[PDB]
Amino acid sequence: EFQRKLYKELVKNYNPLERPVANDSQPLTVYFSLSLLQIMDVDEKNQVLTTNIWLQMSWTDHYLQWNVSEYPGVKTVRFPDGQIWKPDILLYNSADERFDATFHTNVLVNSSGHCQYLPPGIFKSSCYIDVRWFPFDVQHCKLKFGSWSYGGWSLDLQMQEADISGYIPNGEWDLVGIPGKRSERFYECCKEPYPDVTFTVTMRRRTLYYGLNLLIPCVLISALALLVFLLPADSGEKISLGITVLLSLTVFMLLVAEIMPATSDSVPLIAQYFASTMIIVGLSVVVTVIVLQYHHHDPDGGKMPKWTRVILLNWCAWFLRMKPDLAKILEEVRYIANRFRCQDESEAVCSEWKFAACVVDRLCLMAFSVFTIICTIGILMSAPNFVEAVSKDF
Amino acid sequence: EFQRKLYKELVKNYNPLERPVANDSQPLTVYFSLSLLQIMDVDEKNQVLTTNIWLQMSWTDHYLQWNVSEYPGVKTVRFPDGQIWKPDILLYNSADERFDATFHTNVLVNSSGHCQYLPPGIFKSSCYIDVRWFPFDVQHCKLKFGSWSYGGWSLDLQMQEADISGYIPNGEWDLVGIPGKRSERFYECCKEPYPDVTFTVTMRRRTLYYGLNLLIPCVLISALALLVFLLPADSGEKISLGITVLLSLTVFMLLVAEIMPATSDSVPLIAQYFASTMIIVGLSVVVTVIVLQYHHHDPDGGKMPKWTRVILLNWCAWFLRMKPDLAKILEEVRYIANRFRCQDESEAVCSEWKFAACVVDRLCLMAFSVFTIICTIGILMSAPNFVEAVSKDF
Amino acid sequence: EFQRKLYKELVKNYNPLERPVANDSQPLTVYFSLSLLQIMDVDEKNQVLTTNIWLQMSWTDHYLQWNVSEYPGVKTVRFPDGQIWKPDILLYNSADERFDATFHTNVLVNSSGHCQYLPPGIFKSSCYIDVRWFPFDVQHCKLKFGSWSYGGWSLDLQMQEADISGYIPNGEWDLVGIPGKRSERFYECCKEPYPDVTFTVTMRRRTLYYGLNLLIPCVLISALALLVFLLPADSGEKISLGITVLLSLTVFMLLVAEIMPATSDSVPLIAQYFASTMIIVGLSVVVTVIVLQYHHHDPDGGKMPKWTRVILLNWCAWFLRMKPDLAKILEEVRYIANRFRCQDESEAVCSEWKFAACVVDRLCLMAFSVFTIICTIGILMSAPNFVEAVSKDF
Amino acid sequence: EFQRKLYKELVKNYNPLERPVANDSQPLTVYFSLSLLQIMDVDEKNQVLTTNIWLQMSWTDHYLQWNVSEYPGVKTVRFPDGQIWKPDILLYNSADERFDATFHTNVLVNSSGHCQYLPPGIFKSSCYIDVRWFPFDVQHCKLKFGSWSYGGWSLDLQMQEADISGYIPNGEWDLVGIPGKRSERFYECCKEPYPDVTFTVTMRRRTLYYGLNLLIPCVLISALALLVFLLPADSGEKISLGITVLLSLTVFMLLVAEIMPATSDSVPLIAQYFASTMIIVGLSVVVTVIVLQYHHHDPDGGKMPKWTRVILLNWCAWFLRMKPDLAKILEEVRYIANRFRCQDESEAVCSEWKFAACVVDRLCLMAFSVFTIICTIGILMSAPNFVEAVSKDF
Amino acid sequence: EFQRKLYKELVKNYNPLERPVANDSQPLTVYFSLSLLQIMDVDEKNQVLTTNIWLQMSWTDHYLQWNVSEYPGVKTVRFPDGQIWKPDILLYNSADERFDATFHTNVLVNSSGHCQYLPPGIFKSSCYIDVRWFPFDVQHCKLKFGSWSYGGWSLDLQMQEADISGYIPNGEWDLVGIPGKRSERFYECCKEPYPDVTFTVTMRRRTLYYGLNLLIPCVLISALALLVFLLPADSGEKISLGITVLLSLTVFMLLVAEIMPATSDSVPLIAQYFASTMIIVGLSVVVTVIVLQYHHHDPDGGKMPKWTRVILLNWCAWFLRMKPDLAKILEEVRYIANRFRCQDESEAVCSEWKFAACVVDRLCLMAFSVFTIICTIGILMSAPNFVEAVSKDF
Ligand SMILES: NS(=O)(=O)c1ccc2c(c1)[C@H]1C=CC[C@H]1[C@@H](c1ccc(Br)cc1)N2
Ligand SMILES: [Ca+2]
Ligand SMILES: [Ca+2]
Repeated sequence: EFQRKLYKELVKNYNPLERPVANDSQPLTVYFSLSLLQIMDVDEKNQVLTTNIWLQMSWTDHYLQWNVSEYPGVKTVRFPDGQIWKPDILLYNSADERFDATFHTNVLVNSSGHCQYLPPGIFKSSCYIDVRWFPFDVQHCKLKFGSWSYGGWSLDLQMQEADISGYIPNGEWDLVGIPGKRSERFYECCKEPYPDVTFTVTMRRRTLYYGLNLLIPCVLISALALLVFLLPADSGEKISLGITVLLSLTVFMLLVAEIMPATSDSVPLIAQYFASTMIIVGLSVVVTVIVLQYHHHDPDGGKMPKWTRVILLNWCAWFLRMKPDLAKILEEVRYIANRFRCQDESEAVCSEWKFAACVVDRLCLMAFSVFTIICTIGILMSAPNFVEAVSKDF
Repeated sequence: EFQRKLYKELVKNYNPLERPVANDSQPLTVYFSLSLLQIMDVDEKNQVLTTNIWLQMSWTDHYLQWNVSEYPGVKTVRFPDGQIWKPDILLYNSADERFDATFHTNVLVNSSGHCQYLPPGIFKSSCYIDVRWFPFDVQHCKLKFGSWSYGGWSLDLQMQEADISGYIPNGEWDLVGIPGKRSERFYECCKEPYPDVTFTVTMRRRTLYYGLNLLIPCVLISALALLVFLLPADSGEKISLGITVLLSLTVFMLLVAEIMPATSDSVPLIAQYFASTMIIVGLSVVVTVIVLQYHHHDPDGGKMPKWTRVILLNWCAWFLRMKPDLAKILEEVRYIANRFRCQDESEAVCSEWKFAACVVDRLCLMAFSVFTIICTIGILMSAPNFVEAVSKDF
Repeated sequence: EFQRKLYKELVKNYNPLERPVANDSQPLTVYFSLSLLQIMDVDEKNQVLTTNIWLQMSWTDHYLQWNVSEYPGVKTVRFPDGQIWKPDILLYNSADERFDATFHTNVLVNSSGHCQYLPPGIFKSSCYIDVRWFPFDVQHCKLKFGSWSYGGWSLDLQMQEADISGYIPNGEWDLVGIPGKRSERFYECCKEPYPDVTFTVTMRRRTLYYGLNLLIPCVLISALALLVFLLPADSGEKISLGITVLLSLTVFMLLVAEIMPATSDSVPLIAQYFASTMIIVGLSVVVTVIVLQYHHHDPDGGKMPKWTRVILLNWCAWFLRMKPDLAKILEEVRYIANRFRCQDESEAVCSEWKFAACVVDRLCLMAFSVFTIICTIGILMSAPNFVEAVSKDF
Repeated sequence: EFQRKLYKELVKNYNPLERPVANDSQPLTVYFSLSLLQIMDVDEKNQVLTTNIWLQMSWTDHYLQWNVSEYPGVKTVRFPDGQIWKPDILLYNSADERFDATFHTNVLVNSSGHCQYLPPGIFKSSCYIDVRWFPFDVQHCKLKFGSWSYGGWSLDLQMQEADISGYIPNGEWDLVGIPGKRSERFYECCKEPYPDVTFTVTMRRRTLYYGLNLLIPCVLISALALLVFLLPADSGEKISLGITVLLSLTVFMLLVAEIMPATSDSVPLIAQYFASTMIIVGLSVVVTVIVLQYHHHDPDGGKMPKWTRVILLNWCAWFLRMKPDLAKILEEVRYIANRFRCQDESEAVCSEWKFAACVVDRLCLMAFSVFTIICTIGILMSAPNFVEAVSKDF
Repeated sequence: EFQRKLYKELVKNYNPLERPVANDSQPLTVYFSLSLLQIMDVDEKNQVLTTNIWLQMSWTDHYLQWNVSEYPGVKTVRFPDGQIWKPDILLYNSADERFDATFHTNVLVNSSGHCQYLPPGIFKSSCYIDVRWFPFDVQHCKLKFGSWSYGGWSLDLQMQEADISGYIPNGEWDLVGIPGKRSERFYECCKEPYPDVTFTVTMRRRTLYYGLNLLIPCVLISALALLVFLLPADSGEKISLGITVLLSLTVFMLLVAEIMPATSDSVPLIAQYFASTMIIVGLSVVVTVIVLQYHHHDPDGGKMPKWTRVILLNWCAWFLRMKPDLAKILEEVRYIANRFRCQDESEAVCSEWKFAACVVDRLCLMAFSVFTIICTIGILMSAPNFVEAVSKDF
């Protein structure tokens, strides 16, 4: 009875094109906020943030007022899209192919004319994703909202603190906060200023998954490259191991290229770490070729230089704690014995070249072990958020 | 005749904006339920559940009533979207880019004013997918439904048990149940409580496919890594086999990373199993380098330590059940025979180092076989649903 | 003139909400059929069938009738969506994100009131895809159509044989038939039965492409694994070949996993075939390790057991048709000659162990060749449609 | 003034449901054509053609006529969708999920009632893509247009030559032509014929990119397989090279499978070329195993058959232009010299087996070089468009 | 009060179909411009540019004028889509499946009748992407805008300089400029000219990411191929290293094929660079086979040709700075000594062939190092933008 009479009365002469102010010279105050339900996806490669959000817009409609004593039991009415005036607030940095992603719900109006409007949506927003410290990164994504066609002389947009009480945590991103800021900017289109409300989502990447799939495996595979310096040269498998480990490390290189955006702003931390590991494994292969040159050195070729025999066989080795008929028969027997003596001298020269290969192999093991530790620790601990990451995620 | 007259009469003054209650102070009772037709997809990486569902909403429209004696043969009428008042029930945790995925069908009304509305849809809902026990996991996905703009003072939302009579089984997921719960929550937006109806789909993953593509292949490939400890050192192929098996096991590592969500909540069971298998294969390569160091040990270098010759060549070996002219001619002939004697001593020292490599190789085979069995069985049987999985799926 | 007058007359008091029957107590007869133009896609992994179809719905509108003598030259009229009553027939097992995929075209009405309505669409339907016999599989996909809101008391849905006269063959699927069945089911929603018309598309997979990309390559690569048993042990490349062939066969394993649905209903035929080939190649590697143990057997170690020397060197080999100063000088010369004699005995023992490796290698070649043929032929010919496939596709 | 009066007058009693003919018995003539702007994509795997096209439809509206002298300055008017009668022309073989992809623009009408309507769109059409001669293929894709609900008794559809003056060339496809054909077909739905206009896009694939990424790399990698026949057997790397080259050639095999449709109509040219190259590389590995059997042949085993020593060591080799105390001391010295003589005989038998391996290796190099050239040239030049391709693209 | 009266007055007799000119014979002037907010994506493979743009259209509506003194405080009004006449300006080279991607916002009108309309959108436009100099490329993408149905006699389209003041830089593309050009073209459809406004986005690719993921890794891996010429032949690992490096370089080849469009207009710079590196690595493998032929040369076979012993062992080597009872006993002892002498001659011939392999190996190292440097530097510096790229990006 009374609900049916109130709806009929309220729409008499109501024009949804009219900004509902009693005084046309005064701007209308609109309070804007949001509730963050969930961070659905962070697309680093496309530089897009997907969120599940409830916008909250409240204002006063001067015309949608009634005396509740004359309509007993009718405290609120509801209006769908296009039947009541609404603010045209949009996300400026929308990345959605439709631009506007809001699902239009009802406007709730109470007897004094206060209007609530809480449309939900899955919002896709353009966000600069800084991968300088990936995977120990903190991202600051901005959601910029404003009335598209109403400047500050017509619509006084005010801000209210974002709601996070219903937020559902993402397994990958720790929410730090969503502070808001209300600004008033001039655009070359228009002489009137246009206020906006910008919410910045400060989120922190949880690093367990990337430690498991990116960091740890690289550490262990680099460790196996160091085994080349232990494999005896006579196994004939030194090169196989080294080059095979290097060719497997490109799998992680190509993995990183697929996830990171193709930007030139900085070299990502993970890229530095992987590039430095692969360069150390590449240099180990170079060193292995030199070690094989000494082990297979032709005895009848050159002679161990003086500097080789002192630097390696003396200094480095110490430091490493390594350390008539009867006359014819005589002529033939003496030839056979001298041939053996000559072979003994040649094999003693070969043994000296093989010792040099072992020493260089032993010196390189230690040197390359030190380079790996320093590079690994130095690169990883340069990240401002590394200590916090290991504390919370491991 | 009568159908045409009833439709004309029913819409006289009908306002689709009006909640159809006789008494405006009383809330309207709405019964909500669903029929689950099919679980279409579970996206673990995006944390989304796709379902084919028929929502069921029933209420009473006070105005859509008629005397069937005055309209003989007209027991029901039908109204499309926007011509009859409807409840604005939505899925709160929708992940669909349009948010609302319901296909709007007719409302069926009978002569006493009871309204049925059974809109179908393909629903995408945000679901926390716990991969702690993957692939022996049980997921609990929630579908939360509620009126968006009508609080409990206007719309009394009641629940009815979900229908599963037309459910078509998914080859990958066994449906355990879909219990519902009716709650009444307060939101900071509004002083009025808002009831919701939450259906939790309890589903169990069928594990045959993952046993075939993930578990079994890992077991067999780990088994082939143990063959290194049987390959004679003189084949010159020990390292090739080991490192090749390790480099193939990253294929499964990268396979798992592609399917699992990048979350830091827990280390998945499958990750533990694969990480522990690869670490055992990596340690086997380390042990192989030590075995090759003993087999290729230079006889003129150090001497088998005392502890090496007792621990290995005695204890472990037992346990493993392994076990003037004529004078010149004399001088030259004696040199040739002593050179042979010296070679015999050196090769007997080399044979002793080769036996040590064999023993260490034999001890490591047994030890690594035991580590594989224990790790494999221990990790797999820690899953609460492992026994049930093998009973039903294998 | 007359076309303009007929349209004006026909819509006078026409209500598109009214089921167009003269007698409101009688159900309306609707004839339903379809024309299958093309099978666009079969998504085995998502279990979805995409088709290009023209629905055909015909009924009688009691009100859309006229005397053609009073409107000379006007034999038919046309009405778009929402201006004429239409049946609300939907595909029940739609997999489309919009659910309803029909493109709404005109309804054609002739002077006696017979209405034709032939809306086209690209339909996505949920279909159980049985991969038990893949790639020699026959699929039966169901298209279930019915009025959503009109039960059998209001709408008498009848079936007509599907049209295939304009069907364009798919290169991958041979159409067997599209029989239809008209049923009448009860639903817990409603006390009234709801008739449906189900068209089952029986399609047969053409197997040339999969024979070329899956079967043939597996056969040939398995054949190359058998070459290990021919490679002399002294080449030092037996393990490289075997393990390399095994590591390449996982490419096909991972290929199959990507195309097949992750279901636990059955082990696909192709999975059996590939799993059995890889297991045979894996066992060949195991056998190769045993062959290398005999070839590299230390002569001073154990002695060929009695059972080894009879089973292999005798039986299997036959079957395989394999088959004072002068005294000191004497003491030194005799030592040199006895050392040679001892070496000859040791190398004759080594030659006997190498012959055993060759025999075991020759016995294993034949045995593994037989296992490959039996497994390959036995698995492939277990498929009920294998004979037909080779007849028609190869 | 006059524009405002003309629009008001023109819509008085205008019914957009009415086919705008003065005489209702006569069909309306509609001229149909298109402008091809760009070939956007050819999806061979999904068998879909995407084009950017401007449809052109012109007819006469009997009612939209005016005297320009009474409306000075008003030569044309414009009407949007749904306000003026339009032809319902659709693409029959649309592959778009929405079916109709036309963006509805204005209809332009001039004072004599001639109507122009030029709606643009991105059209996706089902096209049989014949991959028999890929990548030297010429495709003929059909765009079939017709009125959906107006047969030839109501709508006389006529054709006009397609416009290509604004066509932008695709880097991958050379446009040969777009001839049109106007037909009149009967459908089982309807006793009336329905005319259609079919435009066939004849396009030719430009082959530089595929020559660079598919053909050339296969040629060079096959060439490297022939190097096995030059590698000395004593390098111990013959098998590594051959099997490694074969395992890399599956990369191109799997590349081709990903781009080609999974059809059984024919074996694509590129598949023949790659399959024949891999089979030649596979046979080279088989031949390498036989060459290693001769090189490692045990001297104490069988004896070079008579046919082996003539066919290879004589004929093929020529063609290839290859080519008391003192008595005891005597007994021991004579044993040492006879042992050397026996070793010399055995190594001379081994040298003869090694020469056979070299000859077979040299004969196989030439034979396999000839098979590669013949197969490569023979397969590639069987394509009717190969000569034109190399002329225009290389 | 006054806002409500103005809206009611303004729509009295307003026809949105009417071009709002006072004089129907005169064309309406429309000013068109845009603001470029962000370059979202450049799809080289699909040849599509995605941008976030605000179109700016301004004109004068003769009818939407009022005296502000009679409506105090009402300086502007707003109208949504379909209520006010608007220009139908579209992007001609749209690649969006919907064609028109504009999100329709309000039109702002002030008291003198000046209309502003600034609709935003995510625009996808077809763009020829020239990959001749990739990754040192500069792209010129065109955005062509024009009224679809209003020719130059009705709509006088004028241009204004594009706004870039709010442009947000892309990490991958440096914006050079967005100049505009206003043209007037004739189309075969129509005798009237149709003006357009074309904005050309000149953008430059930032090359740090591609230098890191494409160029640098290729340089280093090619460098490791040169190590083969240092590995002693007796290591038995020369072929493994070379062929393994070649088989890894196809990873980058296949990477490039995936990103580049499949066009035949030119061979991309990156393709030249990678193809030339792989050909040099392939030739190194060929040279390695020749080096192994000399190292393993049978001493009893042919004799080092005269030209081989001078060109290599003399010239190249210098340049490279390489450098009764007693009678029987005599007969047997002399046989043993002559056999040793003969072996010494054979091994001295073998040492001469091994020296030739070393020299050829040393000459090839230098030659191949020079080819790598020349090819690398020559190809990279042929790009007109290479110098600028290294200056700004590295
Ligand atoms: N995708 S691409 O950048 O155009 C590209 C990159 C590298 C590359 C090609 C294409 C092919 C085109 C010509 C050589 C051929 C290939 C190759 C294969 C084997 C050997 Br041995 C040598 C060279 N090298
Ligand atoms: Ca799943
Ligand atoms: Ca193509």
